[PDB]
Amino acid sequence: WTNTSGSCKGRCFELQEVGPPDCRCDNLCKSYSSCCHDFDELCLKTARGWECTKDRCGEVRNEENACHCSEDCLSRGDCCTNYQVVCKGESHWVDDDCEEIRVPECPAGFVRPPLIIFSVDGFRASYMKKGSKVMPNIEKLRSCGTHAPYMRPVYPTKTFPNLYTLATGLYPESHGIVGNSMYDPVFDATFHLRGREKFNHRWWGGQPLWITATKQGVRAGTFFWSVSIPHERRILTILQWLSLPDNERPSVYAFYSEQPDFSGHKYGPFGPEMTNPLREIDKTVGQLMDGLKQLKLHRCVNVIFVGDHGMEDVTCDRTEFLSNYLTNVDDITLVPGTLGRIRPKIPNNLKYDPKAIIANLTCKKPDQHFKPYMKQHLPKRLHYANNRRIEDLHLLVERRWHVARKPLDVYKKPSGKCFFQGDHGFDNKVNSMQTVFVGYGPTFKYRTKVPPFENIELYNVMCDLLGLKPAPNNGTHGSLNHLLRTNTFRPTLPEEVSRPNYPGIMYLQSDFDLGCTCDDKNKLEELNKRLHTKGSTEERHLLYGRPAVLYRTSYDILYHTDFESGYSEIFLMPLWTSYTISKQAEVSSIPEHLTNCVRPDVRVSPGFSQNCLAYKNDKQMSYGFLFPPYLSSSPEAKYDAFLVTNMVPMYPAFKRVWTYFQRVLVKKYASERNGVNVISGPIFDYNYNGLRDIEDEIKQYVEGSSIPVPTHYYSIITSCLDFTQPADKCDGPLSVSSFILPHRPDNDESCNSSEDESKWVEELMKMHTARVRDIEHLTGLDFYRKTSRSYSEILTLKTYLHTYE
Ligand SMILES: *[C@@H]1O[C@H](CO)[C@@H](O[C@@H]2O[C@H](CO)[C@@H](O[C@@H]3O[C@H](CO[C@H]4O[C@H](CO)[C@@H](O)[C@H](O[C@H]5O[C@H](CO)[C@@H](O)[C@H](O)[C@@H]5O[C@H]5O[C@H](CO)[C@@H](O)[C@H](O)[C@@H]5O)[C@@H]4O)[C@@H](O)[C@H](O)[C@@H]3O)[C@H](O)[C@H]2NC(C)=O)[C@H](O)[C@H]1NC(C)=O
Ligand SMILES: C[C@H](NC(=O)CCc1nc2cccnc2n1Cc1ccc(OC(F)(F)F)cc1)c1ccc(Cl)cc1
Ligand SMILES: *[C@@H]1O[C@H](CO)[C@@H](O)[C@H](O)[C@H]1NC(C)=O
Ligand SMILES: [Ca+2]
Ligand SMILES: [K+]
Ligand code: NA
Ligand SMILES: [Zn+2]
Repeated sequence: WTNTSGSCKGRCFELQEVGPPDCRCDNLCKSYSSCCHDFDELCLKTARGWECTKDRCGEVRNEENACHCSEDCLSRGDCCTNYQVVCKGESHWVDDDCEEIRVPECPAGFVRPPLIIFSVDGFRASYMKKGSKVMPNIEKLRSCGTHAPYMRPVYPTKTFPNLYTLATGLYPESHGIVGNSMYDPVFDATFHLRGREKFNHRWWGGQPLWITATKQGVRAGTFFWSVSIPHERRILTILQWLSLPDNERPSVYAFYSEQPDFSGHKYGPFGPEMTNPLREIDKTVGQLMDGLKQLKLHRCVNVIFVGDHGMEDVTCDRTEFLSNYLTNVDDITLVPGTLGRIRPKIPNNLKYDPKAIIANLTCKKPDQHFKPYMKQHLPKRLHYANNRRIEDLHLLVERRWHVARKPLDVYKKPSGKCFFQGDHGFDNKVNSMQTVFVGYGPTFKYRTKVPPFENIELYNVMCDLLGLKPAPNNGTHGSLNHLLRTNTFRPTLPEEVSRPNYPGIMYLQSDFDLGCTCDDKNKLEELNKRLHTKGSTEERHLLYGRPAVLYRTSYDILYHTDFESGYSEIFLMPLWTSYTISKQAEVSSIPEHLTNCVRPDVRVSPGFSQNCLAYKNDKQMSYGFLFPPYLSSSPEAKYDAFLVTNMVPMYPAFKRVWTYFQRVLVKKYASERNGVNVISGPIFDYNYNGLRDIEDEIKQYVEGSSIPVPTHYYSIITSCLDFTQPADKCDGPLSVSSFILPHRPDNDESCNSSEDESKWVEELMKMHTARVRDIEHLTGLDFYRKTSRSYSEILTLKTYLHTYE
């Protein structure tokens, strides 16, 4: 029970926690119907709108007015944002020339520059191209401050997942807001954007910025705003909070608009009708900046302008129906649209067979506009599996399309058309899904463009801007130091945990009974007294230092003419294998006498080696090599590529992809990039958590052996950003692309796999692009430790994703 009979007079949008028995007058009281009786009539004052006019100047100080143009208002804190322009001859902020802000210029009493986040919903990156012509305030912020060409959202590219990611630095699988809708089988309950369930704290994991702030004694304004509070009132309320006394004023503030998402749904992202809503958002930015100017705060506050996701052309004419593939759509529930999630209509139904469902959904039409995945097979870059609220069966939908359960779910109007022309939610590397980031203020750089970056990285930066220590999150702290003039974070290299051994020859060829045969021999090699010493191997093949191993284990560094490896005695295969291929390198075949050749490695004991007998007994599993024999520098050097310590388990289906990569693509990359350095190796993630497995977690081994089966294989391909220098003699910034390829028994993912590999393997690889950082989590390795670049530059490099968009 609250006593509603109280008043909000001289209390509207107050901040304090007010508790029941007292009625409320804050941001969210409406949501709870717990407002004082006069809130609506008093705090939503709408009369005369939100701008002064020439005739209102001087103004008899009336209290029905939405905002004031009285002689005193700069005193009574209540001015319309344009009061000074219209009534005292000052200029709008946007008409003043950009001036660098080298240090905060703050009134007395301000101890740190405030942070104001201006978040916009569905603001696609390319809307910035509609520039000063339509959005001059925003264009001033963008060109005078620090901007990226775009910011990558998280998957699903919907609003709830993405705002909560912005707030927490976490992937949706970690913070728990994995869609705008979800079902939690432990709560036996469903979360929706509409209604009351969302207000329950049980859904919301992680630690969002306003809590991180509060726990560290830094006051936060409310980030949530009832839908009935108009945009202009949100701005005026921010401005009023900034005028509070020193012991009450917050340091962090957020504004949110539902636009231009709503117009984008209705008209599409390129509809001519999109102009007016963009103009309105710009107007609102200008109200803020004018209000900051009236307060003498426009050279004191750090302003972030950010979006949650983009928008794509999508109409009802472009819908696939599961009823065209499945015999009983009535027994399943589908979360539909720009993604699919399927579960039995009755939870834990024994009749539910996801294998038969996946089979009926797989490559049934030549232009099929979605693709089914078990969630553990989704591209790793999506980080969309490790949560009980994510259904096992997922549909990745093609851009511009929807998936629905059956035709009755689409409502084509008399028109022949639907009401909507725009949607989002698609794969986050899709271009139309990208959004915006601009930072302006004393802490941000002046007239600086920065590379595109992922929204998971912002939380650390907002923390930096506020003097806070971030809660553990998925950002890479220091990757965005290059956005800031100061308050940078000094990151420190993680400590290597296991140090390598450097074994020489400990064994005779006669010590080994691995069941392996090699029907040829390089007799010249046994006369090489320096065989397999470091020599120039490291200089040539390990260009940025050995990866540090950050977990406890036993491994060996192995040197060869063409490659270097870090060989695990625990997993019986390399953790990594590193080599450099010149622009002019020649590709060669595997001679007939060597096709089935595997050689024991006299540096590593029989007992730490694979055996060929296991592979001969595994009816499903074959093997491949991490350094490819195809790229051997000489016939002589080719024999090292057949070492048992270079061998890894591979399904025949995977070998189709891997041979094509090794024999064709690596050289292609070396031609185009003027040499490449490649690091390749295995990944084990049987529990799909994005993190390196411990041994207990590994669930498949080559029959009758302790040889573990990787869930994926990675490769990291580095060269000089300036391609006029060769990979091995690079003086400047680096260029990287990486992959985490799924290690599967079939190519059912690739609809065109019955064809030659030049028709499908590359399309597969582009889908499974990855960040170096993603591989680091999955392997417990740390790359690029010895370079001529700064550590902050390297962290940026490690968070880059090559998108092929
Ligand atoms: C992205 O960044 C995050 C944050 O660092 C990493 O996630 C962390 O991973 C570690 C290692 O697995 C986990 O540590 C374990 O913590 C538990 C105790 O966990 C409880 O307490 C912590 C701290 O107060 C809390 O954060 C946890 O939150 C989880 O559980 C909540 C339900 O209680 C839920 O609301 C919340 O959304 C979150 O669930 C997620 O994590 C759990 C596993 O904890 C997972 O099952 C689930 O599906 C979600 O993904 C929890 O109450 C100890 O007992 C263990 O020994 C171990 O220390 C952290 O808990 C986990 N933290 C969070 C917030 O997720 C990711 O690994 C990183 N991803 C990548 C790919 O780098
Ligand atoms: C209807 C009302 N909507 C709002 O408050 C709009 C702001 C908002 N919607 C969010 C949805 C999921 C997570 N957070 C949401 N927020 C707060 C918010 C979170 C992040 C944010 O961006 C950033 F972090 F400042 F960069 C800006 C605002 C609402 C009320 C209760 C709940 Cl549980 C969710 C939304
Ligand atoms: C798969 O499709 C076939 C018809 O092609 C059908 O007999 C079977 O019922 C379908 N199974 C499911 C689970 O939809
Ligand atoms: Ca794992
Ligand atoms: K076999
Ligand atoms: Na196929
Ligand atoms: Zn939307």
